[PDB]
Amino acid sequence: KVNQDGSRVLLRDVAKIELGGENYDIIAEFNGQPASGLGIKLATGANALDTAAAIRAELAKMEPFFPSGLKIVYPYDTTPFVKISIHEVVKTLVEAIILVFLVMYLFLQNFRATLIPTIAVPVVLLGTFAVLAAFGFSINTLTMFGMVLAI
Amino acid sequence: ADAKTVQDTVTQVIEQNMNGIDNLMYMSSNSDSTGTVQITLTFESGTDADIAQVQVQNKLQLAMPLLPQEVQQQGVSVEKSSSSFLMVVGVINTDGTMTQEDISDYVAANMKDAISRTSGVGDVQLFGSQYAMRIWMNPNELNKFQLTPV
Amino acid sequence: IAQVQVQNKLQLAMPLLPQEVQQQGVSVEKSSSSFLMVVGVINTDGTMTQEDISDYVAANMKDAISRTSGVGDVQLFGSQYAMRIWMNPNELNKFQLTPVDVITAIKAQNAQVAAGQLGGTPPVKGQQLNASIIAQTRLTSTEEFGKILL
Amino acid sequence: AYLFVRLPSSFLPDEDQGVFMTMVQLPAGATQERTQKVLNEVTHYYLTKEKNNVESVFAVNGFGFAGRGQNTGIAFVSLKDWADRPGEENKVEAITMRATRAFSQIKDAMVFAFNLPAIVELGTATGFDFELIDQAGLGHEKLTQARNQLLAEAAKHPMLTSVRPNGLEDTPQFKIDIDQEKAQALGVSINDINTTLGAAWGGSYVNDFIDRGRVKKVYVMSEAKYRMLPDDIGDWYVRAADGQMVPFSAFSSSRWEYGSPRLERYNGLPSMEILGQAAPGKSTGEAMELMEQLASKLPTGVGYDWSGNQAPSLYAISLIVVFLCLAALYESWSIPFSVML
Amino acid sequence: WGGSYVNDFIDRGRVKKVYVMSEAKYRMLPDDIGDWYVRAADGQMVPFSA
Amino acid sequence: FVPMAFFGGSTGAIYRQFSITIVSAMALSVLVALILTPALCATMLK
Repeated sequence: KVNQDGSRVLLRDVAKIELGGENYDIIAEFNGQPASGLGIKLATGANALDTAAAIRAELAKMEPFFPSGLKIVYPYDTTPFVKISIHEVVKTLVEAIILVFLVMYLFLQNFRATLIPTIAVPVVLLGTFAVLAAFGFSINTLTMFGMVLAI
Repeated sequence: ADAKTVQDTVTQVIEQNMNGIDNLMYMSSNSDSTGTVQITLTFESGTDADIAQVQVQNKLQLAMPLLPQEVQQQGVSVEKSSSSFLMVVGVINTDGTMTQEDISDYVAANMKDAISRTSGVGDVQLFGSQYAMRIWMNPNELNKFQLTPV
Repeated sequence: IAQVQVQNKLQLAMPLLPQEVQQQGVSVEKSSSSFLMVVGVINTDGTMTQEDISDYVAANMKDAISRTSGVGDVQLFGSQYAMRIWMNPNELNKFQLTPVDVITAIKAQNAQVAAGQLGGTPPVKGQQLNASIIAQTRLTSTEEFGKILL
Repeated sequence: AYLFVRLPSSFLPDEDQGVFMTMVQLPAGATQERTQKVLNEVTHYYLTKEKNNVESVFAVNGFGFAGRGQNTGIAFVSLKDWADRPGEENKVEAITMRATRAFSQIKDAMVFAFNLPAIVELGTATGFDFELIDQAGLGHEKLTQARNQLLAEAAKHPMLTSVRPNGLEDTPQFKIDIDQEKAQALGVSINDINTTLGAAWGGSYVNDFIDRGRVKKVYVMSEAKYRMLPDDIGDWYVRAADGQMVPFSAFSSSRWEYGSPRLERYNGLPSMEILGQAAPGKSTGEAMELMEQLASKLPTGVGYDWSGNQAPSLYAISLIVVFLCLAALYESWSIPFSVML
Repeated sequence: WGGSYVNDFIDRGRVKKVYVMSEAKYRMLPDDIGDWYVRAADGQMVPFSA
Repeated sequence: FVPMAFFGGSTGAIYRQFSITIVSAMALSVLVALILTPALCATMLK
């Protein structure tokens, strides 16, 4: 508005104008240091591991254009557990083979005879994986323990 | 809006207009004094979330026209719950320092708009908020000139 | 999927319907041109008008059934209550007033308004109290609508 | 039998995932500052007395799991790779144990910690999620009352239990009465009165504006130093038909009331969630039953709602496919019993 | 004559409608059209039949 | 295995996968123990 003496009244005079947060309700602090990240949540029926993999895939092209100082950090994450779970289970698989092999040799002196079993279950396991997929099933924690067990 | 208002101004309207959705176990409602409601519908195990969502959110369309205009122009969503995060890409700054708000904005303006679409990301959470033209009024001044927020 | 379609084009029509209609009832269901379970309700002891009942059923049962086990469409033989204000020409005139005033008067003395809160989103360093502010509240009883100052 | 009857049951084992978390819940009315203080202590407990475990933290103020509010506040933890954690104390279990204890001692609010149940959000056994619905037209108050009476009895005589509400604290609220009369007299329009009381104390989404390309919002609220204390209500004056300002207190009025900061509704009906774990001696089923018979004593209008039970039938089905298969190659009604032992 | 959906109101918990119409004895016969008068710029009523 | 395999509620794929995965591995190990094992065992054992 403009008062009688043609004195203009700019908003700049009745309110402090500034570019700021849209909502000051939550503040994130990464190790006592000011920050803010992205807390991803899946969708009913997501592929989780596949998602997170892509989350980093999409958020990968942004790194090339970040501003001075703006760096990324990975708090509360899952990936390492999924990968470690596999590596571990698969490891047990190997160990199970090398062990049954010995227990085989200590009974079937014939180094040649002690090869059938060692070459028996492999073809069997692979078949399982092939059958699981044939049913949509995937390399799940359970579907794996079943392998190790069934072994 | 307060817990009371939203509960029977934005909530109840929806709930009532919420019925006739193939498969459904129950419907819980939370009206936070923060002026934010969040109705949830859990469908029988096995129900295709895709079609389910379509339904539960196309009846809301029959409710929308009866919600406070402030709300209608506000944020209305319908997603697939997961009550649990995973990939939590936290962002900070070292060199050219920038307020814990200067960052929030950036992330929500180059990353969040993306991720919230990337590989079936059920729901992305932005710990903070994107910028906005904030105009903090001052009673006195407004009066010292005979003016109201209006 | 069929329903989804036939009713997501309607969404493209809605914005072009009499506002009275848009705020009215708009639905899209799966026809069945035939009922079955017709749970009729009556009263014996504490008698209640054939309207006193209609309401009750449509306010404890219908809101449910219209959602229960894929119930295509529930029919309420009657109607739920509502704040009815039967105007009177003479009176309105005997005071120089038109329905418009009655309406405007109501849509002014009967509506809930959102009010911030003591301890606003961004407080001033040192604020110890944070209480939400309550504003106007939709009326409840008939008496209240009677005391609407025209 | 004995070693199978006394053997406790559990769905799936909860294990270390190198990532746990703790939530903070200040009292009623707590401010962003008050809560942020608690979060700090929490954040550093891990930052100082747990360096051999914690690799990073991510405290969030105002973002609780129950919901939103200056009362809550979550904190994501991240322990160093399992390797660097030898002792059985460096595992979520232990770490989270002493952790929960520390907070419980040096805090003035509610802070905990919990190992991410690898299982599923739901289904934990030996626990329950009771729901107290308001069938009749009873009011929130009456409903709250019942809840108290329910949790009361439950506690009155716990083969025990462990029950508590979901989160409806119910704090005081500042009620403002706008006398339509005086307003319509002093020459002020109700619309303006509200829109001002609103835009001022609660701000408002005006229009949009382009910022460095992207389109963002435009809010109009007010400095905090003019909306911190109820006394500030006066600082705001409204225009009048007679082209003159008007003290908000001219048509105003105020008084504190008691409202719940969270209104819950189960299935379109006002309800209240009661999270309780099955007795320490009894179990889920036993608990729930001895829980339902309790809620079945509340005033009229107050209702309620909520290995594997399939095993008894699954193995039964096995008690068939077996005897049958043990004949398709072992026909004799003799062999079919041999292996059976 | 046809009433109108004004606003909503809370009734014993549930939220219901608020209608504004008119007694029947003032909308049964066409002759009743007259009984209704509209306001005018010159702050005075006006016979609907005007 | 297959009998109990009739999962339910939320324990669906839970008991399911395990059961079936092993049962599948079964028939497989069986066919192998009727095609591969036999042949291999025959082809060369001593």
